[PDB]
Amino acid sequence: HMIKLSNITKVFHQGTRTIQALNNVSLHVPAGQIYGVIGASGAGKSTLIRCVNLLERPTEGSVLVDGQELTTLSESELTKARRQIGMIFQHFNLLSSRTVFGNVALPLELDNTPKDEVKRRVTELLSLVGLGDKHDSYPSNLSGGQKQRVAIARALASNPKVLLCDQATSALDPATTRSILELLKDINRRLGLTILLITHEMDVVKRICDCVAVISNGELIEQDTVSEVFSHPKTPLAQKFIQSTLHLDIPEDYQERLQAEPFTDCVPMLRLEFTGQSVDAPLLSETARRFNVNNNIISAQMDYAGGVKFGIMLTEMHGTQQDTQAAIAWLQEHHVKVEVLGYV
Amino acid sequence: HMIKLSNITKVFHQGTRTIQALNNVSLHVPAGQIYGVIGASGAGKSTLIRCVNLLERPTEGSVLVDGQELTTLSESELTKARRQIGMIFQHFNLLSSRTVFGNVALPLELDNTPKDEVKRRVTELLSLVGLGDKHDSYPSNLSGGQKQRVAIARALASNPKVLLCDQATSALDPATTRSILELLKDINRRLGLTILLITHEMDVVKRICDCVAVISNGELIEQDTVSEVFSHPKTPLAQKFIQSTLHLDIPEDYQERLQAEPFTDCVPMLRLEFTGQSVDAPLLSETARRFNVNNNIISAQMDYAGGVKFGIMLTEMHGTQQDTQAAIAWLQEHHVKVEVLGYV
Amino acid sequence: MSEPMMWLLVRGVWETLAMTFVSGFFGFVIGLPVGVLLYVTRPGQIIANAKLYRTVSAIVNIFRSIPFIILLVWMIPFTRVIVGTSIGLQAAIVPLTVGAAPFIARMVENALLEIPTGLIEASRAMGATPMQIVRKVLLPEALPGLVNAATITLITLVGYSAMGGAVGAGGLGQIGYQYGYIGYNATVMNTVLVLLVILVYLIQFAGDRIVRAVT
Amino acid sequence: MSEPMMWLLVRGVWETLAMTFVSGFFGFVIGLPVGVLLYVTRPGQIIANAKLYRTVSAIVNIFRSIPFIILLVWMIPFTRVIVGTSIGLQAAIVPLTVGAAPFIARMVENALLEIPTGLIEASRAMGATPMQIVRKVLLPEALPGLVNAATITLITLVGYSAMGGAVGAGGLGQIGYQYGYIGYNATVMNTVLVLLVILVYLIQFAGDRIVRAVTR
Repeated sequence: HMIKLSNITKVFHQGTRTIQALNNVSLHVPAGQIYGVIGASGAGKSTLIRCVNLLERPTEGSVLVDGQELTTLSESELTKARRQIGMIFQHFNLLSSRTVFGNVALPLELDNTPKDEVKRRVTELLSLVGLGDKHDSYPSNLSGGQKQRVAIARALASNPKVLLCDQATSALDPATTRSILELLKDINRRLGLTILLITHEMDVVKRICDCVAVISNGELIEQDTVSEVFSHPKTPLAQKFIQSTLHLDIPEDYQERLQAEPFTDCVPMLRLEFTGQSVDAPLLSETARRFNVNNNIISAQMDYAGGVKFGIMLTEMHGTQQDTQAAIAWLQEHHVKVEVLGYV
Repeated sequence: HMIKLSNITKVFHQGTRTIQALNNVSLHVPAGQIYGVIGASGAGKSTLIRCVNLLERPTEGSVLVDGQELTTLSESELTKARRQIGMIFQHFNLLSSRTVFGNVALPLELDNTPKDEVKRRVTELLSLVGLGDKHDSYPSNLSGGQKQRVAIARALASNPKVLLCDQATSALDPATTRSILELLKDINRRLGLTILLITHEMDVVKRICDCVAVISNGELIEQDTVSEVFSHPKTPLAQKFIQSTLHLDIPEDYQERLQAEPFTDCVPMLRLEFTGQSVDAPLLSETARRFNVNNNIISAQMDYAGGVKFGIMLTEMHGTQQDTQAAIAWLQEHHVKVEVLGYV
Repeated sequence: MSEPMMWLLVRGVWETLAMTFVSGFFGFVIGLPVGVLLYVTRPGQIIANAKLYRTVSAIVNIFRSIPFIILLVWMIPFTRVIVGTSIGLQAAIVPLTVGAAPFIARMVENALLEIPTGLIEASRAMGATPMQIVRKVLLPEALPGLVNAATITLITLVGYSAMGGAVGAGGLGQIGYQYGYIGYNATVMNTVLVLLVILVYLIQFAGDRIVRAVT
Repeated sequence: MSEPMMWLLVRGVWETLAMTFVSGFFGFVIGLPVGVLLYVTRPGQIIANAKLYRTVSAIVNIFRSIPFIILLVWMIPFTRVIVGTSIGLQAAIVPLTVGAAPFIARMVENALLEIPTGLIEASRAMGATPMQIVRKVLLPEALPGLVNAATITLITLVGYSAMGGAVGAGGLGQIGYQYGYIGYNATVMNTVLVLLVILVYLIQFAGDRIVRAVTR
């Protein structure tokens, strides 16, 4: 139980007008776990993450990091407490004047770290992220990932307990978003680092984090494991940003072959939405041989989170009508949403 | 028919410096089709697309457009040819000075049309993409996709046959990109717009294109229709572009459990790569039927084009050893690449 | 103050205003043309012609580099023959326009470069001639930058006109030089300072709203 | 031209440099702090304090709004009490500064604004004190701009020296004023005009190559 938030409420007032960014929000984070917080564009996710590091001072609330109250620290004591919280941002936010060595070494120089203690720590922290070689290269000629790697190396210059990623994947290309997220995870497994996230994209939530929260209109709507969130959508909001955000292709070459009602010597087209079944459940396999039906996968997308299958599939199903009916029903009874989208 | 270019070559002159961005490349797009041209980082795709509209001048070649060549050096006769070849860029290139109404009007005000006549084509083209709602807003207000939507109506003001799209959906987010290309085909199949385009993402071509070609080092190393390009990807590079559309994972919950040498009571973790064999042959089910194994779909991405299923899949195959071996080899025999990633 | 002194400052406010506004107009008239020429004659732009930009830029650079009072005084012999007086407003505005043109020359070229490249291409995608683009895309897009550049070169001339007064010209420049330097009359001196500061805010604020309202 | 009168131009180039480079120093001495004060006091920044920025901003606006010779002449009595002469090299710099400070104070604010906001959050995230931010984050990032701000303000001061030469505080300014305004002299006016131009190109060029040394 590392970082914890209790009834966080914050409002900024400009031009004799007050606005609620956060309204009574509590977030419990376990020690050494990755934690996502998704939300609507500027729904308070932007502000919420930085309440932990006290970049934004809370109007009402209590922030407990490593079992310590942050609001009571005032000025002098917070400087020491922020050593244990590293942070990296959407845009990579680093000094272009200093090289990667110096950029990672900067937070250590605030502690008056002597001589080569910084050389020992920087070189190895740079080796961790993947930047050896380029110790003397300036940020000017670094790529998005390369910059972000310096940023990760920089935030870990204090060997902190908690880490804060503000949309780190955002500016990175689909190829390099892989690497950086995997690097964060590799650290999570090695150092046992606690991590808080806020991401505008869903694919980030699937791959790394354990528990994901949904925050919209300045209040925490859902809090559960990723497994439970994508399986059972709970709120109508989360269901919108989860179900409507995944596929349903329905190719055109089949579209024109499609019918409304039955057809002489035909087969039903249907799609299977997986509601979070289980990986040990051999549904498509058992259904195929017990009922004697050919489930031909025309199109499919399904992802893994927390030991459960979920996604969508477009499939052709042949076999006897006596069988086909029962076949669909067996899956249905095992929690598989099945729509009949015409016949072929 | 139309938009048919003949062996265009061009040299990049800074000076005494000489490098050929384009070298002897022809392309023919039938009237009413979407033709993609994919390439590497600025490998001449950026230079090529605009040889049709004659933004940049070719050194050697001819270009048939609507059954006529523009290579004759016709001075201002390109006007109506340019009115019949519209364009939209990566950067929306809107006029900040003018409203969303006028941006579409400007190309039409260039032709000395009456103010009422222009009001006809604009109001309809605004309602086309869904801009009838925000008709008075400036470019500074409009969102990423909404800024492109006006650009689409912009090029269509003078009612062209051909529409050139230079990386149209590059700076747009996945959901917006999805809505834009959807609107691109809608306008394609309605009036029968001839569309030549270029994108660094193979996705864009994968999402919607009638034909595709891969440009590399200034040469066109592949040319075929989309259905046959996926079925016959001959080029060693062209396959690597389609290879990036697979988005496989082997998630972290598994990779921890993953094992090199087989241990007591486990199953092989398989990764099935479908080359594009058939949607009619039900291999995944019939292999479970035949050898009594369970293909548990951990995660998969598979798509349909040209009368066949393709893509990748990740599963854990349960059951007897001799059966697993038979089944897994059966799939190989039936043209499915199977790879044991480890034991789990 | 005094009885007639007040009515003398009235001429000064006028004379100072008259020199600045006319220098601006005659400045922009001879500068904006060389300003758009300087934009297009960049090797990357439409006309190309990298040969002339090696000279056309250098000649504007050499003028603008000269301090105004050393220009004004060196330009006396030349100003004597043009206007045929050597003194006063009508004579003074020539040195003002000569010194202020290079200033706007580069600023217009700079403010016109703030427009996005590729808006130039989309303009060729529609098929307009290079004079139509300079008419209805380049100019009206950079307009908020031009009126900002107008505001700057208007107020700098108010300062040039001050120094104008110290050498032969009329305006508050002289009144300040006359009652402050030779002997210090606080009332008159403070008034010339207040008038000019008040004058610049009225040029500033007028320029601000014409820049704000054109957006 | 005559040999001893040529030596007078050498006496002036000494002074004209002496004024600008000294007055420029005292400019940044007073101005760079006021510039950083302005950047920090912007609402929505490290120590926001919006009322202080309303005061300090209006102060540097009114001073910068005053044309130079109106300032210099108006400052004469204070220039006298502060220096004691009101005439000559020492008295010259005080009116040059104070005309120079608000000039650069505004440039220092703007040049410091080129820095992305993200660096200041990262600075506070690492746990640095506002002085540590300004010392080793803001300044070094703004440095390439601040060096240009030097180049810009230094050449304008050369111009001010010239105008300042009319009231008899300066070298090339006075030699240009005396021999061209009353009793024009073709030679030496052309020399002082070109000798100032080449002096500007020298400090312009030296400003460019020094920015290249510290560039990205």
